[PDB]
Amino acid sequence: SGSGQSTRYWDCCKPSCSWSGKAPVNRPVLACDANNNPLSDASVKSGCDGGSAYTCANNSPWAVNDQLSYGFAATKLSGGTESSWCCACYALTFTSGPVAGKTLVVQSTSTGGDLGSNHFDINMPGGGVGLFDGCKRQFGGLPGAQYGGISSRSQCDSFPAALKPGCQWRFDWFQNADNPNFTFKQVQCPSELTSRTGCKRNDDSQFPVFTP
Repeated sequence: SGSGQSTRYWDCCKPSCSWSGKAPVNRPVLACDANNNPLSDASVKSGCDGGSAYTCANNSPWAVNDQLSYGFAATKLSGGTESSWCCACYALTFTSGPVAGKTLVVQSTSTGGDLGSNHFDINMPGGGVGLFDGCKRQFGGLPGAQYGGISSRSQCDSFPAALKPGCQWRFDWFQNADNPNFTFKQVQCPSELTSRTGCKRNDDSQFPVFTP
């Protein structure tokens, strides 16, 4: 459905698609308590608003081969609304930086800030908390700059264990790419992603199957 710019983030906040009535889905994205246990109760208040609900650690990216990874993102799309992108999946093909040519299929779990025509803020632990430091409340905070997060792969060594794979993915398969550009198209969600969030759009079948 177009081209866009990526950034990186992990702020630990309850994802905005974890709330009820936001999109036509079977159920909202599962958030987690501070100890990474899934919350079936979608009314729990976000740890970024004085509450106790956080992003589940399984909202992390991973590689299945040197060409293809799966992950999650906050999206802000031209012509769209939360009701059209929450729990939708998109295949991104990177067009710049060291990852140019690689493919990342993400599910949207949240609404991102406006940046360019179709911003994808890609989840990766240690990518930066930005404006809301929920990770401070969840477990005392993550190292790293407010925007961009950590700068060395060793800094992943002190993360909560469940956050270390996604932290290291950023330096391994993602090659520490700094805000690469991409083209993207909406696709049916691989079960790899909807099994983690539990959230599947009623219109999922309206879009093409992803072929690796």
